[PDB]
Amino acid sequence: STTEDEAKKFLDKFNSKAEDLSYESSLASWDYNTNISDENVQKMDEAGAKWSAFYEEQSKLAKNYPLEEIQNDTVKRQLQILQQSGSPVLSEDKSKRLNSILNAMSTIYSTGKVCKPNNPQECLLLEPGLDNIMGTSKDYNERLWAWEGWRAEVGKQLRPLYEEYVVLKNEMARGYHYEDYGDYWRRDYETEESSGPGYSRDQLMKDVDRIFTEIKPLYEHLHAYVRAKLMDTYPLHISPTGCLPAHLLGDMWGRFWTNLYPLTVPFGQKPNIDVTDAMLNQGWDANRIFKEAEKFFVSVSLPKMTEGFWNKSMLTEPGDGRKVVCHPTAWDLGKGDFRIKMCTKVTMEDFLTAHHEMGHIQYDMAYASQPYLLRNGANEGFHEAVGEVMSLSVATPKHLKTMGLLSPDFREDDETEINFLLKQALNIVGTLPFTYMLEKWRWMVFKGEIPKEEWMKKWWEMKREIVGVVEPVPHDETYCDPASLFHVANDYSFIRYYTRTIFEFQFHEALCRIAQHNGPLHKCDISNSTDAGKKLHQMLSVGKSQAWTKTLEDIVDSRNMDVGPLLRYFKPLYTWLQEQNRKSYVGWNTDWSPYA
Ligand SMILES: *[C@@H]1O[C@H](CO)[C@@H](O[C@@H]2O[C@H](CO)[C@@H](O)[C@H](O)[C@H]2NC(C)=O)[C@H](O)[C@H]1NC(C)=O
Ligand SMILES: *[C@@H]1O[C@H](CO)[C@@H](O)[C@H](O)[C@H]1NC(C)=O
Ligand SMILES: *[C@@H]1O[C@H](CO)[C@@H](O)[C@H](O)[C@H]1NC(C)=O
Ligand SMILES: *[C@@H]1O[C@H](CO)[C@@H](O)[C@H](O)[C@H]1NC(C)=O
Ligand SMILES: [Zn+2]
Repeated sequence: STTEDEAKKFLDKFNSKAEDLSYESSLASWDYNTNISDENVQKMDEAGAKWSAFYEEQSKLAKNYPLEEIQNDTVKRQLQILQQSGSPVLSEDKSKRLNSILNAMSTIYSTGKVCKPNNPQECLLLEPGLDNIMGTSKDYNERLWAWEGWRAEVGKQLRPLYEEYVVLKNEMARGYHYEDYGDYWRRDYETEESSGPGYSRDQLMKDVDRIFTEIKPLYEHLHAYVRAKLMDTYPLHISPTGCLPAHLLGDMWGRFWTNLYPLTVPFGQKPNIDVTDAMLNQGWDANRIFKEAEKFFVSVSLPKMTEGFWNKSMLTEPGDGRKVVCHPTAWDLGKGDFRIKMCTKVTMEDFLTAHHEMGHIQYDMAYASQPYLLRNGANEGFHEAVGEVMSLSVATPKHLKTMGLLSPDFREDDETEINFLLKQALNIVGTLPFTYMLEKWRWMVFKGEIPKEEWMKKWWEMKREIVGVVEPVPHDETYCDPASLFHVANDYSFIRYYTRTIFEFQFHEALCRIAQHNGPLHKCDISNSTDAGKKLHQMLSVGKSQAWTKTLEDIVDSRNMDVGPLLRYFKPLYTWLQEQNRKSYVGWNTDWSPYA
């Protein structure tokens, strides 16, 4: 017979085995995460080792299958995603060296701490001490000391480890017939199967550069406004026409500017919308929050939650008989099992995180009939986008008013609108240049255009160009500041947090185009709409069987990355910032430095 039927039978056998194998592995990981002990860790390790061995064996048996002679799309994409394991391309010495380097970097990041001067015993860890310090303290010297200590503790020790890591990664990428590790990361967006506009790994960088250049005006206005607002609390630490200090962005690295909201609030006289008070007054619990989320989701013609999700997930902290580290995760155990692990409290942030997790669960249930290799999003930016569009549609005051959470006598004037827009921009807009510059620096380091003896010499250059922030103290070639982030020194991609921002606002407005919404975009509501829900479900059910460009154009009528919806959403805040910056300089000076 032909190779097509042989590959089909091989994939059928592989799926029939991997279903049960991944089911057992997911059960083990869930028993570990929900019951921390010493034997559960061993069981999870055995399950993971078995799953990895099976995956490697299937990759070896699939490598001998030619993709050129095969004409079908599903089997071709399945063999393509199966052949990309990563581990079995090198010898044992380099593999063990890379594994030891990864484990050492993870241990250094987990046990990293900063010791205050003149106190060798009072050393504070990163979480939750350093995070709280960088997010709540409004002092210059304290934040500067914390940043310098974290840098000198993490990068100074991870520099040679990161050097060997990037060397081994580039060598493995060259072994996998790839250009560099940046190519191995960008291979996720490459869909060489659509007849016509086929997306390539080189077009992704160009599209990201174009969308960054298009965001540049709004981000520059926002940065100028934040600088003008922070100039009141920092009279001699921030120049009006220069860059901003890196240790004053709300956290240790500057990924989110939300912590700067009390200092950059447009109108401090009006309080923000708070729901936890009405929830505590009306006697709300986790079950009520989840039932309200299920009702909101089924009002958009989406399926409801199954009884297994209700009697198997961990919606509340059990306590008194177990110890767990609970972070919001929408887990898919396979075979039609979907659970949510989260210690949801009676608040508003947890109220939105519940809707986020329910959207993630709905997205996972959308492709429940797709093959195991296609039981995921088309790219790494659709999951979080689908999770965030629901939170955007829920956080509107209309949903809180017509459902019994906010008083009907709440006047919605432009002050609260500007406040909400600025609060959203401090979290969504302030991360795009940071993510872009981090991914570009990592790609250029993988490609070899930045020699080691100049790595940092470039890291602080783009910081002044792309983001517009200047370092507080000069760093020589012994620091490895970029590795101070969790996602950087963990073999984790970072562009997934960028494209989602484009993929989120594109979807929302699109739904608002079907629900016949009129007026501003920040007052949209997808609830009580069957037409938009049908298109949403049809877009979510495709999973990974089709190219991401086709899935995008089947939802927003555009087969390319477009940041237009983001500008249309932030147009009110854009005009407000343009009117406010009439007495301030827009832009930053690349040559200015705080230490002169
Ligand atoms: C979706 O529509 C339904 C019905 O049109 C809304 O439900 C009503 O809420 C009012 C009070 O605001 C009650 O008096 C009605 O009895 C409710 N009807 C039903 C059938 O329950 C619902 O609030 C709408 N949802 C949103 C988010 O606007
Ligand atoms: C959790 O683990 C402990 C010991 O590891 C065991 O005694 C207990 O029954 C487990 N709980 C559940 C719900 O399985
Ligand atoms: C590809 O295979 C799937 C199932 O393996 C089948 O449903 C589909 O029709 C095939 N496509 C073509 C073009 O043969
Ligand atoms: C949920 O599962 C438990 C067993 O863990 C069972 O005792 C209980 O009856 C179940 N509840 C429902 C509503 O099925
Ligand atoms: Zn999520």
